[PDB]
Amino acid sequence: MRTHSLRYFRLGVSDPIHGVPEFISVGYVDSHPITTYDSVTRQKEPRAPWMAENLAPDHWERYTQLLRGWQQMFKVELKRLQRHYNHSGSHTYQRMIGCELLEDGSTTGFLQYAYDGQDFLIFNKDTLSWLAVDNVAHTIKQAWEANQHELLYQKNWLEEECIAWLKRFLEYGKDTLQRTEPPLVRVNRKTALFCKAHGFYPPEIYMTWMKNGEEIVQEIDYGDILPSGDGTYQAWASIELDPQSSNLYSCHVEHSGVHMVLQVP
Amino acid sequence: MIQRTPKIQVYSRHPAENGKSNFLNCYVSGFHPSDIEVDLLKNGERIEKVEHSDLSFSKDWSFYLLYYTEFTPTEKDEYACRVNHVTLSQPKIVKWDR
Amino acid sequence: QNIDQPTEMTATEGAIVQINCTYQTSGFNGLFWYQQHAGEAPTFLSYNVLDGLEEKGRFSSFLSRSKGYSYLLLKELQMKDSASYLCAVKDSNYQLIWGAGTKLIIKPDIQNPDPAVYQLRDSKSKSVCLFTDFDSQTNVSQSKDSDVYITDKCVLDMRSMDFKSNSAVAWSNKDFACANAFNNSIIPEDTFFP
Amino acid sequence: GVTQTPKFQVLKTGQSMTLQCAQDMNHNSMYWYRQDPGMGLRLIYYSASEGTTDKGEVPNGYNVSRLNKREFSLRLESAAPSQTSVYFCASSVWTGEGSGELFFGEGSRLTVLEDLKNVFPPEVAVFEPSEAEISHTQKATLVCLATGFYPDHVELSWWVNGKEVHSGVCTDPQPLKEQPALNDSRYALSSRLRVSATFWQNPRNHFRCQVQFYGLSENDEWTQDRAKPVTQIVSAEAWGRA
Ligand SMILES: *[C@@H](C)CN1C(=O)CN(C[C@H](O)[C@H](O)[C@H](O)CO)c2[nH]c(=O)[nH]c(=O)c21
Repeated sequence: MRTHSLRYFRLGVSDPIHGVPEFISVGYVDSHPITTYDSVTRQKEPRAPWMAENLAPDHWERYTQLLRGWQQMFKVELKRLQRHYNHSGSHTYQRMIGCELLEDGSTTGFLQYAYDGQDFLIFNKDTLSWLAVDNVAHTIKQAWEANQHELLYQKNWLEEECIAWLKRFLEYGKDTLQRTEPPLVRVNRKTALFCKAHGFYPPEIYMTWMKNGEEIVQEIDYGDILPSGDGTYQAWASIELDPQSSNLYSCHVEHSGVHMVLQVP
Repeated sequence: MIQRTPKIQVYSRHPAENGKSNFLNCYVSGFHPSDIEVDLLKNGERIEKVEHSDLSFSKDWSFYLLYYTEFTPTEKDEYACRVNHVTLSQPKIVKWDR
Repeated sequence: QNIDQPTEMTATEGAIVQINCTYQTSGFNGLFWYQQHAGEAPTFLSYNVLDGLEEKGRFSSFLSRSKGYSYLLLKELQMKDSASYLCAVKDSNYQLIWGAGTKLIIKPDIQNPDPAVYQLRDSKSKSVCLFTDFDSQTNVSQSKDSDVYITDKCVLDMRSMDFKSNSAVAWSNKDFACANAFNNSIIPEDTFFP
Repeated sequence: GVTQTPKFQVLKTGQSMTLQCAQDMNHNSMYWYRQDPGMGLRLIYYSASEGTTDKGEVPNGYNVSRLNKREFSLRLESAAPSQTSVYFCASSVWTGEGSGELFFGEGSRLTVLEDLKNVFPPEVAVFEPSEAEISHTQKATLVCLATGFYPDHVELSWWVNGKEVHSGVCTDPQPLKEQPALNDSRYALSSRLRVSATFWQNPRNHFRCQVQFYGLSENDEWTQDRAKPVTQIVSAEAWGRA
């Protein structure tokens, strides 16, 4: 297989605009949203058909109740931060928890929080400690590190529960998460050389240009991997054609364990 | 409390060929906070039936969105995306340079 | 989804007892032990979520997530430790699953047994016989005739005198005498009937 | 701590009943459990946070109301014998925590009966220490008996010279039945208080055995001629002797 990830984000806004919810929690597997909850609907729902097809209603009922309390937890946490920061107005509290299952079977886990989109606190499941970015975080870290039991529980969930959850979802959406659609790669002229690739999943891809067999990272203008909106992705990389000279340029693409090369005449 | 302004890319689902129905995508990414407003312009005119993904989150605490609408390209038509954000006083327009 | 722990365990005063617990749950998010005395509120004792032994005073708690097994260990048992110990496990949905519990009985260390049966007369003249001071090894069985009543072993603590003794009460209306009281039980041979 | 009322209650099949529970600890989660012999605690309903409640494992015949952050009330819209149990209210700081431990109330014992006709307060008698025991052990052992009471809603205490004593006391944890054959049998319970024979021989010493019985409440209709078995205290006493 490839590497797969399970992530769970929470967003809190102190002064919501009409409609803009004051709590949103969305779950992802790799890049696919699987779950969503917000302060308005106040209920948790799947965002992928294979999530609903495979999870009993009592599951959604149960986690809906949990998220309601977690939404309340988040509201209070954000208040204390704003009080600590002596901040007023609208402010954002965020938290991302998740794990990775690698190709070789090794696992990773992470947990971190952010205030106004700023790295605030980062957990370390290998030292059972928190990393504070400023004094306000350290004050929170002092308290959080007190309940040594919670840190231990954190480690267990990240290392075991998260992976078990992620493995479960991988099978549930096998036909989508574990699929592969190879990219279609073409070369253009614009005057530079555009090596474009479209319609490929998974989204992770590597593209680069070679000068007769030697890469030039500095003089290559890469494009972002954008979503085509049909379930696949697209990306491109350009290079400047030296007019006073003439070399043999070639486009190289790596995607889902396949290496592919195109050569310019 | 540093804000991040959105990154607006305009492009199409598949390579553009006039006369064949395609999809036009506006990908607004890497902005903060989450309050954003996006519209798709047909020669400067708003497009009513425009769909968009739900808000989505990035590892670096930013957010991203995909506004997309069905269309058929013509050499006569020029297409661009209009986005307003808290980090923008003047709403920004990004043309689709194919 | 089940939790398994013994029903009753009896251990001697000052000894060590190890209450076992085995769990099978969809996910695991920690294993708790609660103490709950007779007719009392349960109280938290220990939480384990990673493998290994955790020690705190006389009590110690061990978890083996792989083996789906845990145990509460009580050292230097005291009479005050007689209670029920509740094994509870949190599942993948944070739902807390309670075991049936284990009732712990601490036998006092009868230092100088003085087995004997005495008769007490009604303050406002039934009548009762008292089996007291016997060794903790002895056990008392129910009566042989309905309409004849006996209570279980009972341990009192005269904390002022640092003295503890066992006792049981038998009474009836019939015919009924203190010598015939406890015939259904294995009584010490040197028991004294005045 | 966690306060839940009442400690005891007697209900006739088909009655309505509500249990009060409040927590001083500024917790967000509260729980209602029923503990029954043979099996572990079973959750009835739970309030993961203020303004939200959900069924537990056995939500039939019960309902709950998260009145505020502090109170979580449990209702029996119609009582049933299959509802006779001990109900514990608990709270925790949050749900979804790993190490979040529970905080239990004192517990509420309910006994639901077809009719209140069989509710009888205990009869309490006290037996003076045996003469043989005093001269053999230098210690006086008293015995107290509560007979013919129903249901098992008693709390036995010893009161030497007007102050409750705890040292040298042993009360049966399980009250045995007078007529074990019947399931509607009266219960009987015994207790022992032991003191130095010096204490017993002093006639200026007053010993009282108190049995607190929880029976019919203030708005319980009573008809039959025999006196209402309301919640009450029955005691028997004795003084020192030669
Ligand atoms: C809905 C089923 C998605 N979930 C989860 O399944 C669980 N989860 C993890 C939870 O935060 C921790 O394990 C616990 O608090 C200890 O750190 C979760 N978390 C979210 O923040 N949002 C979610 O939607 C979920």
